[PDB]
Amino acid sequence: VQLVESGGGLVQPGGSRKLSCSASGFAFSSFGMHWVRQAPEKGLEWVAYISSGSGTIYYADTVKGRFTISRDDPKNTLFLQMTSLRSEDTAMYYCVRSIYYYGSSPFDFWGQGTTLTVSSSDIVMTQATSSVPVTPGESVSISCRSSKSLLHSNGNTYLYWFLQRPGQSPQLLIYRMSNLASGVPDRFSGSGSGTAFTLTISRLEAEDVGVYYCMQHLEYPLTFGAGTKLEL
Amino acid sequence: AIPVIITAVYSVVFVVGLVGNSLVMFVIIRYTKMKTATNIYIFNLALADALVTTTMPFQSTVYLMNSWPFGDVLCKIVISIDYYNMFTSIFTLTMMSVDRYIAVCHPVKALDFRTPLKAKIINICIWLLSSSVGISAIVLGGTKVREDVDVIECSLQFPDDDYSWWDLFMKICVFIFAFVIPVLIIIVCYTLMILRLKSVRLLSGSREKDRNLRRITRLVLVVVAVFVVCWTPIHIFILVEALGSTSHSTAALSSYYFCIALGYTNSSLNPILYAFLDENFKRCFR
Amino acid sequence: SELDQLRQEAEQLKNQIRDARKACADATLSQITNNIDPVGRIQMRTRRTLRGHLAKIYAMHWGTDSRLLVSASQDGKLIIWDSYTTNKVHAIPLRSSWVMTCAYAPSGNYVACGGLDNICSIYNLKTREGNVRVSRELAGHTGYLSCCRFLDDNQIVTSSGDTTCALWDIETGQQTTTFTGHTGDVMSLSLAPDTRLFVSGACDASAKLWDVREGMCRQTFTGHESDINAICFFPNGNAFATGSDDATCRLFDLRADQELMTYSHDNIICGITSVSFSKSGRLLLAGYDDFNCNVWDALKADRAGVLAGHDNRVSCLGVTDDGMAVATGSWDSFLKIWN
Amino acid sequence: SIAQARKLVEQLKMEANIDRIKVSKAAADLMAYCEAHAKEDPLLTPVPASENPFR
Amino acid sequence: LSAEDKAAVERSKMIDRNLREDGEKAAREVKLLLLGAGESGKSTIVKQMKTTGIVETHFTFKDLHFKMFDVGGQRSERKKWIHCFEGVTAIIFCVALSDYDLVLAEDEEMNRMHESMKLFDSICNNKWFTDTSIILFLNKKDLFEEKIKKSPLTICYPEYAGSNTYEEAAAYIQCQFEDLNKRKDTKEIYTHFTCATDTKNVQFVFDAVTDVIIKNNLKDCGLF
Ligand SMILES: Oc1ccc2c3c1O[C@H]1c4[nH]c5c(c4C[C@@]4(O)[C@@H](C2)N(CC2CC2)CC[C@]314)C[C@@]1(O)[C@H]2Cc3ccc(O)c4c3[C@@]1(CCN2CC1CC1)[C@H]5O4
Repeated sequence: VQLVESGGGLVQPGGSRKLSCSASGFAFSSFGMHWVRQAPEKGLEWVAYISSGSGTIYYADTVKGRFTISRDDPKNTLFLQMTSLRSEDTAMYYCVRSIYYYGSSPFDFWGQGTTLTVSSSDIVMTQATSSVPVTPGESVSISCRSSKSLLHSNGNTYLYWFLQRPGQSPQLLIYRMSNLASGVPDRFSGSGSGTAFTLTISRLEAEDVGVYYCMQHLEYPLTFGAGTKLEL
Repeated sequence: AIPVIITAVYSVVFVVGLVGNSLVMFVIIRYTKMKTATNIYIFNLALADALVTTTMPFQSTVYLMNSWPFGDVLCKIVISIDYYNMFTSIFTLTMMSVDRYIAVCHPVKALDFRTPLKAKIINICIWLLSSSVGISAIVLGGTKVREDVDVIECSLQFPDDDYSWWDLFMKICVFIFAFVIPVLIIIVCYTLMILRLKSVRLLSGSREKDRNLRRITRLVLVVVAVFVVCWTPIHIFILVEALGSTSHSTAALSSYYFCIALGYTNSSLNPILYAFLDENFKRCFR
Repeated sequence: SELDQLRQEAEQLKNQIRDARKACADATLSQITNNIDPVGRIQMRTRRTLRGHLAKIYAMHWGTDSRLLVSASQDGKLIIWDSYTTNKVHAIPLRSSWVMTCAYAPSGNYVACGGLDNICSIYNLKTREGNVRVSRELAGHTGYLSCCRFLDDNQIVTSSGDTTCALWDIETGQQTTTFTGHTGDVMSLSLAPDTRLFVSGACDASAKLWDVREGMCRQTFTGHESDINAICFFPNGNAFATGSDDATCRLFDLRADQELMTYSHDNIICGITSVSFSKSGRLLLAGYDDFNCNVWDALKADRAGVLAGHDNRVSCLGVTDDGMAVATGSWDSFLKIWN
Repeated sequence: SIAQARKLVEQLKMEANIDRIKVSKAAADLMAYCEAHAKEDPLLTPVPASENPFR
Repeated sequence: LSAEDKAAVERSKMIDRNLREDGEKAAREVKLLLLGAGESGKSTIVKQMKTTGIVETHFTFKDLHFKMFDVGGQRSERKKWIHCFEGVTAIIFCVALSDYDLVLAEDEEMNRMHESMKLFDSICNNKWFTDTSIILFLNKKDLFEEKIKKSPLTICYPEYAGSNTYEEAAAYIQCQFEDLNKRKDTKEIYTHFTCATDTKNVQFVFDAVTDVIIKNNLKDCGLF
């Protein structure tokens, strides 16, 4: 099925709420669950991570010891206990699953999201382009520049490309060299033999509209890039 | 016959024990692995024998010249090692006997009780009880200076406030917990193991099965026999020296050496016995 | 009578084929294969000791990208592994604990198994759900499955203990062609690089080549002293690699059409359970029953070196698609990657 | 009994009427593959430390 | 190394934990191999606790798990798959004692007793079964108590030399079965005379597997 998010609404500053993810219809006990938020006028950012069976719990550097992420394997649910809800946390929260093995597809599903509104040496990558005007059927490239290299001795670059349609949830795109996502047309083709990133999109359609997001998974936190709205 | 035999025993028994324990440790490190529930007991027994063989020249150097030019810290250390090592050797030799009884007499509970995790957790429990008694020894032991020879003679540090009463209330308690309960449990485990080895239809006798079971019974009986004849005279002799009073004489100097030589010979031939007669080790030796 | 007439016809046909194949005996292989520069000794060492199983291993198959590695064992679990990091990917809980064959699809989406349950269960690695799910359960064999090699995502070729080889599909699950003609139980199955032909070996000490498209046999290679247990192709695609239960690795062709030779060796009297190949074809590797493997120089008919390392008999053996490292699988619940 | 014998006869006849086949050409094309593809072999030729990525 | 690699090795180690935990239930399990002759009482011993190969049924008697390896449906030869049962704890045979009169009940070419003897010699002197216990059963002996009242026992074994009774024939079949073993120094044969509706044979099987696991516990300590 889909990852369904519960709770939300206006909350007092610094108080507590009841935020959870009542998700079902998926093999929950094998996924390295995540939590990703985004501001109403700003892009995505990672806020939490737990592995399968709560083996390893990570956090962003700005949320260390501030939120509590926990899983429940028999009910296939996903909790998020809050503490000291500042007005800076006025953001809507997504639930993301990620499987982790050789040739796997992490961040391959995103929930519909829940709205949390507060009432009264990290690697940095960014996209220079924003609000790019596009026309259907035209080849539109993308640009992302990272501060540190992502290659290894094995030869694996850890770039992740995403897409958020307007009024929807983010999806997945290229994440390796010539390795797309599921339910994605084959026109997309990521490139970049270094720390520069480019999507060689062959043709553009009406469904290829939204905001692209540049990601890494080499180190934590898994901070995103800047927004790149491919509007018409 | 005293001053020429000390060098002979300190050479022969110590080199036999050290060589045997080193060979057993080498073959258990590079010939087999930590798989079965008895391999861990063999490994702990080999380490215990190696440690008590290491303390043998330490006790020989204080047997000769009658005094220690070492230091109170390492005298406390060797007293703690001596107590700890003897206790853990006794409690491994009894826990493996209980393992044999629950393996042969009990068919149902052995499958859920003889896992390596349970075997190692019982080994850790008995070794930490031995460590608790050893830390009690290290906080009650120490050193003292004799007033008749005017030499320093480190032993247990129990003053006249505890009198003879606390000395006997510790000594008879460790005597029963090291020679009454251990011998009683090993006897009532092994004789019941033999009695329920006779009862089952298999192994109860043929042209070869009866001979093999007689060899097994003779092996376990000679293990019990060497344990009894190597830890009996020390315990009863020092209990005679304990209780009220018997004192010592010219006989008590030579007999002390010839009686701790029984324990050191036990330490020398125990890895020899177990590894050289344990024929799985012989099979994997080639 | 008519029975005597058909017996006389069978005797006349046997005499006819004997005379024809005696007249067709023309050449050999020893001088041609020994007219080359001598091959030096090969001394490999274990580089990744693959462990994690706790039961007896009979089968393995390499990955699509020469990286993944499937392993079948009697623990009721099929485990797909990683060659470099010595990691593992999935655990497939087998409904039947008796598996003696397994194969990894060339697309990597599917894995198959089989054994004494006389059915073939085809699994699905790639799923939206995080698990491994059975796609099709192939039924229709009355014998133990010996090999389950894959042509593509649909066509799976399954050997079995009902003395017949089979070709299946996925969308219907019904066997299309039946390869009848082996008297004994087929023990192993080897395809061809062009994916049009495949060979087999059974208890009748014969190796027969089958055309997959027509569903009929094309060749026969018999005259051996025991059951052929190991078969393998050539990278050229026109040669056999027969392994039997008399420590003999004979080399035949898919093109010589009668016979090449009856190779033998004297120092080993055990059996052969798996035979694999090499990229250049100069060297042959075989899994033996006396607890090791032998590096066979296929040209000079020599041994480059006794490549031991296993404590029990090497049941299964496989070589990567690029020939970068071999991998043996024995009864010690271990795999031994050598290069 | 009868159908098995007839199937064996027709299978042997189908084996008999094959094209003009010969053995030393089956040796020759195999030797052509042996000579042509003889260098790309980490099994025989010792691959450098850049290859053999089991580390 | 990397976050994907760290999560991959932790997932792999979790699957090793799963293989350890689920695979340590094999030590508790006491698997049994069942084979012999068809129609001789295999269904009777099944009914006392779509696959055309091995049929499995699960039952637990007095805190001990068992596995039923009904391998009778494997119509092929037994040479190339009997090696899958090296480590089976016990082997159960079911050969009919009511077998001296009827020769095959399908044709007239041999005796089912001779086939049972040949199979027993094949899988008792086997190189792969030199240390495995046998719980050989002489079943349906209740029906054996009527066919011996009329038909003499010399029709199958011409070495009787006595009055045709039950105990002499049973002892003769016992002598002809318990001599095929090459060595009793390592093997015991747990022969029990049972019937079609005879109960309490499960405790006989339990005692036999008890004896073989006690010899196993003598084996693993290394002294035996
Ligand atoms: O309870 C115990 C039971 C069993 C054992 C032991 C116990 O406690 C120990 C203990 N205490 C004492 C003795 C022992 C023997 C022993 O070393 C032995 C076995 N160890 C293991 C052996 C292999 C290394 C483990 C620990 C220990 C012997 C002795 O009798 C003796 C010399 C001596 C030196 C230092 C002392 O501290 C000391 C003594 C006393 C009093 C005076 N006499 C001499 C008198 C003039 C003739 C007494 O106190």
